[PDB]
Amino acid sequence: IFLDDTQAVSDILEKLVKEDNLLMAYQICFDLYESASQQFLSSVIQNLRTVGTPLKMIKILSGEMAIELHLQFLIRNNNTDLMILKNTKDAVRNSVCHT
Amino acid sequence: APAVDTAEQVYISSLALLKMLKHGRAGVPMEVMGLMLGEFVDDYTVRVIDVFAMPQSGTGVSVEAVDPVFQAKMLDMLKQTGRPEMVVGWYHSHPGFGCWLSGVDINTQQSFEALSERAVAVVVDPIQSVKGKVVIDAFRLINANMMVLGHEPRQTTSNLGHLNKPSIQALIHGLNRHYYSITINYRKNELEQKMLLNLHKKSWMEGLTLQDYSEHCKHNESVVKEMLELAKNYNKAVEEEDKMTPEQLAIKNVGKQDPKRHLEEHVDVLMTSNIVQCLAAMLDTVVFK
Amino acid sequence: MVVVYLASLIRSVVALHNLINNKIANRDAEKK
Repeated sequence: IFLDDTQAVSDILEKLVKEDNLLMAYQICFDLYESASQQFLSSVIQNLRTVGTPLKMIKILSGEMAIELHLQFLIRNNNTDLMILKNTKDAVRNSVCHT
Repeated sequence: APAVDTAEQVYISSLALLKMLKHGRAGVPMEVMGLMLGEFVDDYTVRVIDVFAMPQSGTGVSVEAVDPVFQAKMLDMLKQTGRPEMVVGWYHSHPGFGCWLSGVDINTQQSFEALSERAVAVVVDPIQSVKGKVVIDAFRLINANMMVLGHEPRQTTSNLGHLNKPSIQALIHGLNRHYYSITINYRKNELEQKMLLNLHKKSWMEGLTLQDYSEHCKHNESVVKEMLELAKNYNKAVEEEDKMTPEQLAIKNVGKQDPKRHLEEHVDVLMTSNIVQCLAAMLDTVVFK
Repeated sequence: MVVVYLASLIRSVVALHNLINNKIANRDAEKK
């Protein structure tokens, strides 16, 4: 992530796949997603397919998979309340408060 | 489906504010009014480029005083000058109470609202302004129609929000019957600041201008005479100052506040005038020669 | 200057005292 050279990243995953340490290749991709810029993660995807690094890496870097992962923490231990919505109609005037 | 029709925060330029302060100040105790000309762009900015006063009211800010005829007459002239601008709103002064409209004034305000929704009403208090941004609020008219729609919260939205303060009777009464309050913020450019400053030719020249040598000697002697008075209090204060806080010690062993401070201010003013004049004198003599 | 220094000397006694109080508290604990 500091270097921000897409060519460097593609090379680490390639070597771990060839060794048949797929797991290792996989970890760097989820770790990379959190910190890195999105533009930077997008460039990797194009380069990985071509080397022939497995398809698995591609999903997590996309950022489609990551949302679902967060959902289980939020959904399980989810607080909600209707009451605030109602407080704004009845109590105060609605425009400033409403937003 | 809904529209906008909100009161946006009013950007008042440096010249327009000065024209409002000047209009009011001459104008009071008599209630007076005049128009605001500007351009409104976006849906957030109204810039008040200029103002002028369209004939000043008598008793009240009367509905007689609002004149489409004068407004029309002035507006066509502007076109010929090659500055066509539109009436952004209007301003009035009340000396009665800070940030308050009169009863007559709310009716007068309605004629401007019909013309443009972005018509604003500025209350200027020259009596109670000694910073000149103070006790000026931008306001908007509350009709029976406006209150039923709920236009009043709608105004706070799109800016930083502003409620008035001066007087208790004027805030409760004003809020219900007269108006809703909204914000004024100020933009004045660097050129406006440069003209604001009043660069002045003699102002800098004085710095060099040499004062009499006898006058410095005379002053030196006068200044010493103030320190002498302070010196009796100062001898007593200094004997014991063996705990903490110099000011307490000084009062305790006689000498109101700080005898040291008084002494120091007295030399500083004399030192300042003598020091600059000596710097200036040596420089001028050599330069001119 | 002289006034702040006379006070500064008094501050010194409290400030020294703090480092010694800690010592005395550490020792009461290790000795039981």
